[PDB]
Parts: sequence; structure tokens; C-alpha cells
Amino acid sequence: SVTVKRIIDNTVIVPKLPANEDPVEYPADYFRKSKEIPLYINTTKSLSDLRGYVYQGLKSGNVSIIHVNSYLYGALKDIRGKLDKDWSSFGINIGKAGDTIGIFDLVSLKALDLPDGVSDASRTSADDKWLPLYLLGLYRVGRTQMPEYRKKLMDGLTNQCKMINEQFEPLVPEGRDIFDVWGNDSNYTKIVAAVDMFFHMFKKHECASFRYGTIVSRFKDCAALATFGHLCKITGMSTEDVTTWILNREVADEMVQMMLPGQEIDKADSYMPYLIDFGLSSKSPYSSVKNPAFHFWGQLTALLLRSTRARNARQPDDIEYTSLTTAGLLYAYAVGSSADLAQQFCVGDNKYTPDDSTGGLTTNAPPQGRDVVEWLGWFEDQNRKPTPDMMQYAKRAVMSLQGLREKTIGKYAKSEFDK
Amino acid sequence: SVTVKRIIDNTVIVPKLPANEDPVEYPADYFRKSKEIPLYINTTKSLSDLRGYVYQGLKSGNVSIIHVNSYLYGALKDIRGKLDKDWSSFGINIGKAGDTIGIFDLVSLKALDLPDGVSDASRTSADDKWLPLYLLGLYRVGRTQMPEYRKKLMDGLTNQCKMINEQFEPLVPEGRDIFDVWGNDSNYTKIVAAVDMFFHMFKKHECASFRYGTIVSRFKDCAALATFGHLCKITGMSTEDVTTWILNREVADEMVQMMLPGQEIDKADSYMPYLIDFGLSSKSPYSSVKNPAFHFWGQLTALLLRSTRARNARQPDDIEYTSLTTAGLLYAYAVGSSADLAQQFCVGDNKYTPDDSTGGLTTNAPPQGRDVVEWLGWFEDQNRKPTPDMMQYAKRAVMSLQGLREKTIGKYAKSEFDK
Amino acid sequence: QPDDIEYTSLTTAGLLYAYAVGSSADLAQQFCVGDNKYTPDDSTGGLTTNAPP
Amino acid sequence: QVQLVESGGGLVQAGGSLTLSCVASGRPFRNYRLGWFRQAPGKEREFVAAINWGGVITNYADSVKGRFTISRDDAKNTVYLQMNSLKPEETAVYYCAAFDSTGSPIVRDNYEYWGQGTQVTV
Repeated sequence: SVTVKRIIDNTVIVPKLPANEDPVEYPADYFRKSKEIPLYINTTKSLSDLRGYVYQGLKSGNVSIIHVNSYLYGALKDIRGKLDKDWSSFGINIGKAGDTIGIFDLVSLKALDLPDGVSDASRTSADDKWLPLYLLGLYRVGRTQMPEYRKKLMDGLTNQCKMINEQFEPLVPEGRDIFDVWGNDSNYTKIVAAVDMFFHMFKKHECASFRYGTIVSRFKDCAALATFGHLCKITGMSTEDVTTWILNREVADEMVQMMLPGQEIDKADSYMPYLIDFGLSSKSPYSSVKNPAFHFWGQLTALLLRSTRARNARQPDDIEYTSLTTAGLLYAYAVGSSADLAQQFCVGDNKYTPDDSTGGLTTNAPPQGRDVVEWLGWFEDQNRKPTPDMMQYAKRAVMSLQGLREKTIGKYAKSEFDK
Repeated sequence: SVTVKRIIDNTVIVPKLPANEDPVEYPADYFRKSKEIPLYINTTKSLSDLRGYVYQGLKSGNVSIIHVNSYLYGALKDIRGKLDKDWSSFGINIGKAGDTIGIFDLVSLKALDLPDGVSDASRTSADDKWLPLYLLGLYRVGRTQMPEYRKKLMDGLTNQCKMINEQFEPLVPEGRDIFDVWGNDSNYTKIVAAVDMFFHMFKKHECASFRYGTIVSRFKDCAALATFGHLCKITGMSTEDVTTWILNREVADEMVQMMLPGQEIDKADSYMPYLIDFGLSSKSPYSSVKNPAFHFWGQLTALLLRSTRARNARQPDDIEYTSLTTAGLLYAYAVGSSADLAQQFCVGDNKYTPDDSTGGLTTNAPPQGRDVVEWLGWFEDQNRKPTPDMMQYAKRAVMSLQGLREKTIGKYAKSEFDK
Repeated sequence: QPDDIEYTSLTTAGLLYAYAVGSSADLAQQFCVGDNKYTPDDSTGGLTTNAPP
Repeated sequence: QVQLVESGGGLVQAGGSLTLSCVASGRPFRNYRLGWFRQAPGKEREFVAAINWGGVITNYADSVKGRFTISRDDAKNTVYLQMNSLKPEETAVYYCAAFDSTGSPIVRDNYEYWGQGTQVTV
């Protein structure tokens, strides 16, 4: 905020824009208020009643989410695992010593305070096997509006056909709209998140197949973090080294935003990956909506470094495409030229001995490592304009790309450097 | 882990990524706990009952995997071979002296603790001949979801037509989903692995045709090792020489991972090639999923050295394509230029005598052998940038490649060097 | 595109503005490891004039 | 497994109040229904009161409505139950029960765990 005046008449002007809060909620700021997350559920009706409730309800268009929650409880209540080591997260010691932990030890059971429904018989305990797998799979199916990508219902149908050969989807085609509402019931999401969190620890459980459909709950609305992992993998550099190659102020603020020190983002098994479905946070701090310049920068740099995932990563709105693209060009060019090949194994204890008697002064050549302090200086020697070898390198990287979707950084990079 | 600070306000940042364990289980670490692998099977019903059980079950969509295991036992129980020399693996002396060894000496028989099924008569002992061959072939058929590559059922159908002229598949077309579940029964895999392991030792048995369908169990989930063999064959260099040409840190860690010294990876007939179906390991250490940079590097180098198998090898995800590709380019260029032709046979005891009176100083020329210590130095004289003769060589290798699949290193190399 | 405006002057202004923002990426180091930052060199005195700001 | 201990019983004057408690041991960090039952001399075990896990849904037998009150503190893993305006018809052994779920049944076949019970004489 600095004073601005109109030079024709010395009139003072106050340039101001509309403001949008859109604050950010971290997971660990939820647990300092409540030391436990509740699961609202109805424990009145019996299991074999709920089986026909949700089977006959599934066959038709009418079904109560309260009945699929109350059915998923008792349908998954007697599933267990033995902890090899202790399990604690955000001050919640879920598992103590060698005692076995169930799938609902993670949350606390509360009572929901009713749907009349309709019942069915002849439904044995052989449907308790896959009906949870089904209802869990429809959460992953019912989150995508693409007509052919929603055909993951064929892979849920297949994964249950593996459990019982004569399994065919008990839902009408109009059902493409039936389970789309299930993702709005907080307790259903608190169920799928507990299922995925449970089966992440107990990996080779006989019912680990249930994780299909709930795997989309892990790190949901946390794309930018996964782009940081993808960049730290594609570049081959450490997290602290990649962190230095951030040359844009927005990516700096966002990188400071993701790396707050008390959110267990590094723990293997934690409540953090499920901060959205558990209700630990209503606005994730690790999304590509609150970290747009980081998503664009890291994804584009990866793409220039021969990435495959980035070919379909989406281009955010309202960011500095020019500065971000130049930064990604210098970074990807630095990593591209500096392969840093070094001998690793020797036979007769003979290693490569570099020759230091090269004194013809081979200057005006790019640096030898991947240090930012040297590539910024070389780039200054290039007048902060990308050299034709950099632009040609990027053209080499983005050309021969085919089948590119619109609004993706693959078509963006191709449309930017391939001409 | 090194301290990183933000230079605008000295704020400390901790760049951290989500962690995934995905540990690695070696085969020899299984045998220090249990000195034998069990096969859970049901020995209640008779052989001629199981013949109609699985024949009439095969003709329809319903069949019990317990019945095809219990039938495969007695259907293969009286098959034998005479050992020329002793046979021991991981502290298990399966064969002693000259005594004959059966197909289930490898495992220990335990009792499975039932499927009601349905029986059939008129089924003689002439179906005991090929019904095992069939049920074993469907394990190999039911592992591929490609529509025309799953037409190996025509080669199982053919191989049984050789046994009995009027053999036609006793499975409905929907059966493309019937044997896909068989691969999930641990005891069925423990059967196919014992069949293949048995028929590898006894090679010219009259029932060696049974190995068809079980051959896919040998070195299953062990691709990277086979790429090491393929590279050590295509290059023509020794394993220790090829091991030195590893210039990437990831390929170094993975190469150290595969070559742990107590896993019998060099024994001709061992339990190691079947560590997955036998249940010796749940996560193989030799897969192209735990050794991605090695698979990409070795396969690409092979492809540049006129390989045919590499034209369809798949390109892994999240690796350093740039550094790996440069390493494979220097390696393949070194092997390509240095044919190392040397006289082998002479007539009048006259050999090629090289001339040492060449003193015009033909420097700035590539090295003469395939030593890494010299090619790294020459490459340093090239400023660690591939010379136009190297890029032109790779273009010569990858051009004229047709019919390339997507996501394969053939289309990758072609799209990288052919322009 | 609105009607009845000075397309010529407005377009020239947008060209100078967009060219200024485009050429001046203003890349600057943000995080350092061993407390080493980019130190610009002021000993460049060959007079690289006639260059954009 | 779970163990339940009933405490708070005794004799009281005809028309007097009383409050039983039930302490749970074992695995209190899991869904488990809480109900009170009783059995009179030569009378089959009958339902008295129940409470859901969260501690919002409750229900009482007709013979005790108004008088009795049920409550639970799952932090201390217990469940109190006030018994005001007692009557000699209220004389029976009172049992604390648990069935693992998210509700409270009105029958005795819905529970899975039972205490040993306390005598209450009026």
C-alpha cells in the first residue's frame, strides 16, 4: 500500500480490488479443540435387515444413506488387525501395545438421531462379503462426471466378480446419479476414510481389496504436495535442493504454506491424508487451488524433464504464466544439461580422475552442477533472457507430444515452445 | 536433511513429502523362520468324483477352486522322476541320493479345513491326462486382459488337442472371467509353481508339456533381473563389466538391491524363481516396480544396441528420464563404436601385428576399448554434452522403427532421438 | 471487443506493458542452504547500453 | 472383550432415590451399546433402560418412565442411572449390559456383554 497520484491534476487515487478470504484450515488445528472425531450412525436396526434394506434399495432408485452407513458399520465392525508397532496420530493413541485394532477404533461412535425403507429376505451372509466393497467403490465411481472414466464401475463390478462369480451391479443405469449424493454425507466419508486409513496400515489383509474405491480418499484435495513429490522424483534432487530452485514469490509463499511444521505430512500412517473426508479441514492447504503457481511451475518443469503425468495436468487460472514458465525453463534446462554422470563402481580400484590442466579458459559455458547460485549468475550473463539453446531444448521436449487435452499444461507447453 | 531458509525473512522451512514404505521381502528371509512351505488341500473326496466335479463345473460357470486344487493333487500325485544329482535349496534337501522325487515333494501337504459341488459319471481316466494341462494353462491365460493375447487359450486348446484329437474347451466364452480368480488362491499358485519347478529339473518327461501355462510362474515379478541378463547379452560384456557402466545413483541402489548375496539367484534349479506363487515373498525385490531406473536404463541401452525385445518394454513412471537417457546414450555409443574386432584363428601362425609407429598424435578421438574410466574422461572432454555423432548414432538406431506401442521405451527413444 | 474506442493507442499501450512484463521475469533467489545467496557482479563495464530496462 | 462391573446397589426406603453405576474394563475405545436390565424373584430378565454410544439416544421401560434416568461418561467409561421414587416392585437384581454397535436395543438378545449384577431391595 503506497500512495498513487494522477499526474495531470495531482489527484490522489486508491486502486483497490474486491477481497476474498478463502482461509486455510490445517489438520492439527482441529485436534487442539477436539481430541477425537465422531461418526454419527444409527444402531437400531439389525444387520440382516439392513442387508435387504440396501440391496432392495440399491435395485431401485431409492436408498437411504443412513441405511448404507448403519449397514456398513455392522458389515465392517468385526474386521481387525494386529499392530506390530504402536500407532498414534495428533495426540490420539489409537493402538496400545500388541492389542488388535478394528476399523472403527480410529473414530468414536455416536448415535444418529428413522428412514422407513423397505426390507428383503433370502439375502444371506454371502452378500455381507461384497456389499461393503460395492458401496465403497461407488464413492470413487461417483466423483467423476466423465462418461468413460466413470466406467470404473466395471472394475468394481470386476473386483466383486472376483469375490462371487455371479455378481452383477444391483443398480439401474440412472444409478449414475444415485451414489453421487453419498459423497455429501459426512459420516459416509468418515467411513471411507477410516477404511482406507485402516487398510493402509494392515496392507495384506484378506479384505484389503476393500481399499478399492476408498484409495481416492488418501490425499484428496492435496495435489500440489504430490506435484512436489513428483518434482523431487523427476529432478532426482533432494527436497531441500528443489526448494532452493523456487524463483517466484508466489511459489515461495505457497511452499511456505504447505510446509507448516506440525501437520504430520511426513508420517507414514497418519490422519493427515484424510483431512477432508474426516472433516479435519474444510479448505485443504495442499490443494492446487490454494497452491496454483506451485502446481503449474512444478508440473511444467517435470513435463520439460520428460514427465508423463504432467502431459494431462491442468493449467490453473489467474497466475503469472510468463515468470513461472521462465523459471521452469531455467530449472528444467539446468537439470537437463547437468546430467552429473559420475562413476559408481570400480574394478581394479581405478576411478575417473578429472584433469585440471585445462586452462584455455572455456568460459561463457553453463555451470557444471545444479546450484541455483551459479545458474542465476549464468542467466544474468544471458541478460535474463532464455538463450536459443534453452528454447530449442524446450521445443525438443514438447514436440512429438500427441493426444493433448485442452486446458492442460501439456498443450500449454506444446503451444508455447513448439514453433 | 539439511536446513533450508527463506531469504526474504530468514524463515525456516522444512520441505517434506508423503512417505510410502513398500518394503522388500527376499526369499531367503522366509526360510529362516519356516523350513518348509505348506500346501493347503482337501483329501476327502475321491479322484473320479473330482473329475466330474471340475468337468461339469467347468462346462458351467460355477466351479470350486478347492475342487480343482484337490483334483490337481491326485491328478498329478503319481508323477515322478529320477534325480541324477542331489537337489537342495535354501536348506531343504528335497532329493536324497538316487531316490525318485515326485511333484509334491517340494511342498508339505496340509489339510484344508466343504464345497457341495455337483458330480458326473462316464468320465474315464482319459480326462485325467489333459484336465491338469487345461487347468494349468488357464492360469497363464487368465493373467492378461488383452483380447487377442488372451487367445493363448487356442494354444492350450491346441496342446491338449495333441493329447486327444477331439478336445474342445469345456468353458463358456464368459469363462474369460472364470479362471481369472484362480490366480488368487494361494494353494493353486503353490501348485503351478511346484509343477514348473519340478518340470524344470526333469526336462524331457513325457508330461513336460504340462509346463505350458506354468512357465509364466518362473521369475514372475522379476523383470529387472531379466533386463540385466538381456543387457549382459546384448552388450556382450561380463556382468562385472556392465556393473561398472552404471552411472546413476538410483540404478546403483537398485543394482545393490537385486544382488544381495544369499538369494540363490544364480542356482539353476532353486526356489527363488517362484518366490511369488510359493508365497516366499509378497513384494519381489527383482521387479521393474522396485527397480524402475534399472529397467529403463538397461532396456533403453539394449534398444540402442539393436535390441528387439526392448521395442515393446514399458516406460516406468517417476524416474529421471534425462540423466538415465544420457547414461544409456554414452553406454550404447561406447559399445557401438568399440566393436573390438580381434583375430581368433590363424593359418600359418600369422596374427595381426598392430603398428605402434603411428605418432602423428591422433588425439581428440574416442577411446579404443569399453572401459568406463576412459569414456567418462572423453565425455568430460565433450563437456558432458552428447556429441552430434552420438545423437546421430541414436537417431540411426531408433529411426526405421515401426509399429510402436504407446508408453513403451521404443516409442520413447524414437520420439527422443528421431528428429 | 467493445465498440468506439481507440484500438490503436490502446493496443500499443498493451504491447509495451505486456512486453515489459514478458521480458522482465525478475527471477530472484528465495531460499538458500549454506547462507549463500546470488551476489550480482558490478564489474560489468563494457557499457551494455541500448538494452531494455 | 469387555468387562462390566455394577456398583451402587443396596437397600433403600420405600419412596427413596438411588443411583447405580457400571464401570467398563478392557476395550472402551469402540462402539458399544449400554443398557440396564433387571430380574425379580421368579421373574424373567426384563429391560429397564438403554443409551446409545454418543449419549443422545435413550429409552426406558414403561414401568420406570419419569423416575429413572440414564447417562454415560465414556471418558471415564461408565454409565450412571438415577432411580428416584423407588417401589418394592422395583426390587430385583440389576444388570449392566453392552452390545457393540451404535444404538440401544430394547431386548436382552441384542446385548453381548453382561455384568454380574447388583441386588436392589426396596
